[PDB]
Amino acid sequence: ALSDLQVFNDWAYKTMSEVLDQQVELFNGATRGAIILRSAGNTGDLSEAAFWA
Amino acid sequence: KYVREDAKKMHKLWAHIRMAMEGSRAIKDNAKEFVPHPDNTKATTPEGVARYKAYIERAVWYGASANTVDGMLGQIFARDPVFTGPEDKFDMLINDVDGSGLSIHQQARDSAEDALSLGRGGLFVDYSARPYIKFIAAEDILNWRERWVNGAKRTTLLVFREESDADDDGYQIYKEEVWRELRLVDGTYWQRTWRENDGQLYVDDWISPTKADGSQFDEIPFVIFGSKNNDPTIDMPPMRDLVELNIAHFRNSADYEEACFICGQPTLFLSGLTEHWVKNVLGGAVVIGSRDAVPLPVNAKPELLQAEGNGMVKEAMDQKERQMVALGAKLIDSDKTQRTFGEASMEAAAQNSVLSRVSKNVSDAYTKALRWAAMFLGLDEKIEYELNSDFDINKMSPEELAAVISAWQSNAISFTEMRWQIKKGGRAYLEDEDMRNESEQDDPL
Amino acid sequence: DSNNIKYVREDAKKMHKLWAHIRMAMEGSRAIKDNAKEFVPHPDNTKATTPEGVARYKAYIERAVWYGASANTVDGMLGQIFARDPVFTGPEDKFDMLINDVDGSGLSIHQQARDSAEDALSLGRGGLFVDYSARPYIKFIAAEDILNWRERWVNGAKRTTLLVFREESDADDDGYQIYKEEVWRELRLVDGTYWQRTWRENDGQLYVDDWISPTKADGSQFDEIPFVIFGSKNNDPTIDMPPMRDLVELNIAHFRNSADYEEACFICGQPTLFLSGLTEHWVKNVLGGAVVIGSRDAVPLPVNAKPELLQAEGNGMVKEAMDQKERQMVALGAKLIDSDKTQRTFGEASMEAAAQNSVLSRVSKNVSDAYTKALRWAAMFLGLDEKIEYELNSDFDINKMSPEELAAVISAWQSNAISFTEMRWQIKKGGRAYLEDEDMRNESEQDDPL
Amino acid sequence: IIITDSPALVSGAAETLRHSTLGLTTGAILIEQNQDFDSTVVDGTGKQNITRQY
Amino acid sequence: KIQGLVRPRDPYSNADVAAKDLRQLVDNTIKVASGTPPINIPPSMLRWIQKNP
Repeated sequence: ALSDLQVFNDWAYKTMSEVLDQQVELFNGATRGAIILRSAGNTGDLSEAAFWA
Repeated sequence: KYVREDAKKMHKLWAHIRMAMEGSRAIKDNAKEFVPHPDNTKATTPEGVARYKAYIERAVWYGASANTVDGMLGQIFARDPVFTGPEDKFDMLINDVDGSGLSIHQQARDSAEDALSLGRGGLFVDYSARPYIKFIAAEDILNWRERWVNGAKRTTLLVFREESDADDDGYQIYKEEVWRELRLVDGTYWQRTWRENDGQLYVDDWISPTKADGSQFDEIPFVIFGSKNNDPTIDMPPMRDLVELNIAHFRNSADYEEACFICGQPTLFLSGLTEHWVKNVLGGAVVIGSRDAVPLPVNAKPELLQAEGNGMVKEAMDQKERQMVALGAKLIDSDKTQRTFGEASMEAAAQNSVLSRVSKNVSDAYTKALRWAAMFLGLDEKIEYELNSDFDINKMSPEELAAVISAWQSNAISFTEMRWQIKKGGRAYLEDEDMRNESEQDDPL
Repeated sequence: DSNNIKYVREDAKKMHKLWAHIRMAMEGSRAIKDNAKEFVPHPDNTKATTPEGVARYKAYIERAVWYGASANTVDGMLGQIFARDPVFTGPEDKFDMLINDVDGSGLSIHQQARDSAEDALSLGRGGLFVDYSARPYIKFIAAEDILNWRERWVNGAKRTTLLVFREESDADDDGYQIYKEEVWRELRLVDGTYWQRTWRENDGQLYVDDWISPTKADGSQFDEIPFVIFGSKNNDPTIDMPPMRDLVELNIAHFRNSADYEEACFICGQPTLFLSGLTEHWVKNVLGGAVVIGSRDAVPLPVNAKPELLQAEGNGMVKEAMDQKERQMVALGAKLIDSDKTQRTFGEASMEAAAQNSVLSRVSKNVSDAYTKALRWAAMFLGLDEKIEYELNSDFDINKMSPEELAAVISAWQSNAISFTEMRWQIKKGGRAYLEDEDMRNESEQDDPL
Repeated sequence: IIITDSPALVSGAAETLRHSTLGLTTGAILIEQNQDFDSTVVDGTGKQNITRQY
Repeated sequence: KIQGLVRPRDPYSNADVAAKDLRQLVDNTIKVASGTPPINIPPSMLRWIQKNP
């Protein structure tokens, strides 16, 4: 993969941090909507919705 | 003997120049390579590394190289570079030279600083439809060839590193790379591109770009401009010895600051003192203010000792500051010294030698890039892009105005040339066409 | 048919050391410190045998300071000789391909002329080669690459019988893989005919070309070898001594003095207490191996103890030698460095300007003649007009022209004394115009719009 | 499958040979030359013929 | 890499949590030196059969 050992713009300038080894791109379209990643806050420690039976 | 040039070993020199340009921080986090440790025995020990940290932190970085480049750019880039040819047709090249809305003048300024700092750069005119005049850093160019075919110096191969960042759904920082691959077979231009996905090099087949009419291409659309000349060979950076002087001054300043911190404060040095007298009257506490006087035993000589000035360290520091000014690099101004007007007129040519060389080199490089862009779009070829070849420009004098108009009334200078004279002299801002449109009407009176 | 294609005439072998020294002086601190053994004498070779001796020498060299006034001199002279641009007299649309890409690599003739004049200023030797592939090209051959030549008197005429030069090249193999292949060209003149062989060594095998005579567009082959040796002195095959030698010597001496000065400043520069009239008993009584020297803390000493804070004084002999060497470098008249403290009376340098810009004038005329001859050779290759010229910037100490100068030039042009093209060239010289002569004539032919 | 007869890959002999194949990612093996190539031809005298040495 | 950068905190609780430190792993690029055994190329053997040295 990327090495960037050739040029050192700065010392360890974002060159590597072994950021992660597991595939984690599984959200929204990546999971075809199966695992939807959203951003909408709600209060308390729950979120209750009611629908008819 | 010795190898050609430096055997293309300007990598460390470019790194050092970039660190010097960055400022005091880059030099200070690089003190190990610049400032030698005073003692290696300490250097191994932990008290030694603490001592070296205290030694370097107290130092002062002068930072004259950045001022040198800033002054050179200011002298080169006054008003705006002149463009010759159809301005209406090339406006969509000038305004957004590479699709970002950045004007060609600002990219020219960036390339000029790259030429002045480490003496290397690169222009790459690619076709997306709209031609794009790229700018490639010195470290990105990582291969070039000089196979001469048909008895002519030709550049056949050139590969440069091309940088980009990916905006994936997650703001996760994704650094992916592209390697453009320029080749010249039988005097014909071919290219291939690589896309890298965290180490997934997807190679593309060799392709043959063509001009608007056709006929493909005869030479690679890539020019390597340097301070010396626009040649693929590595040209020496203009500020090599300048960085050496700055680094030497920095280490001398480190020594000077250690001296100032330690021995700069005077001390009593109560010689001929007996501990019995101390415990009798001094009591382990000496009051030195002018309200109180301290008594001493027989034949004791107090004496204030402080390191004085005009030492050899500050002598060397003043010598190196003089050396920088002596070099002639427009880095600092001296209020103390004065120079008669007209004496510097003779040496103005020599002082601005690197300025003129870089100006002409970058002007030729951008002219060639514009020719290639016009070839891609099938426009006119007689286009030029000349930077300001007249440095030290100032507000032109009223007698100089009289001379300029008197010269224009005679048929020795064009109207556009006269307007460029006035504009460069800081006496007008409106375009010549606009002034003509406004002044073609009857007089107000 | 021929002897070894590489054979260095002993003069070039002798001059190789000086050329390498001058080249490395142009290089800067890096080359000098990489090869310090040749310049900076070892303070004690008895140490140099030992490993701590080589460590001492490395530490004593890395602290040195390289002035490099020679690089600045070359730059200044080059800027003065190539302020503005050289002018070309003759057909321009016909010769435009020799102007834009003089060797087929998009390098304008002005840049190549600048580089050749730079080598003339530094090493005092160069060479232009004109060959035919189709279109002719003008090559540039460095001083080191011209490795042999020959002069014969045939019919009382000094003729260059042989001139072989090593033309450096590169191999673009299938991959991106660094190969460095060389091409040697032998130029011969037999029975008044120019003959040419290339030792191609492509693929690392025998591709030596035969007896071939490049021929003009009309024919008749050639009467003289199309290769010119331009130098600081004149256009001779014989060696012209470099104009940079004495400055390089002075910079090397200043470098060694700077190394000595830096060692002295690093060692003896810091002040030192030098406590005297002391005893170990008192030291362990009070000092305890740690002396506080801040202003807020005082330290006593026993009877007849005299502290003497010592440091190396200024204006030492080393600075005196370094200063005289810098002043000598300036005295030579070279534009290496300047001094704002000094002052010069205007109008006094007007008498010595001829003597100060000597080397500049000599290299200007030499390179101008070399490029004129090369352009004539190319014209004969393509059968164009022969009376063409390439006149470098002869006038030095260039400056923006005065309103008085502008008025005088315009007055001279209106009189039948100075030509219109001459006036336009002068105006361009002083930075008062940028458009071409024909362009301005076309634009200004029309009456004033008012 | 890039193919080369590298003795570093045969890793065996006779019937106890063990051929070895290695799959790589981009930049797996990085070989950096130092741009320091020196060729020297030194001559010697004293023999029946002049000798050279590359 | 910091092994644990995510932990199941309980906002209803206030308990001590251990600390972690940033390590520093070094990369390496060894230098390999190669050469050529001395090769005899006397000119006599080549000029004896009319070949350039």
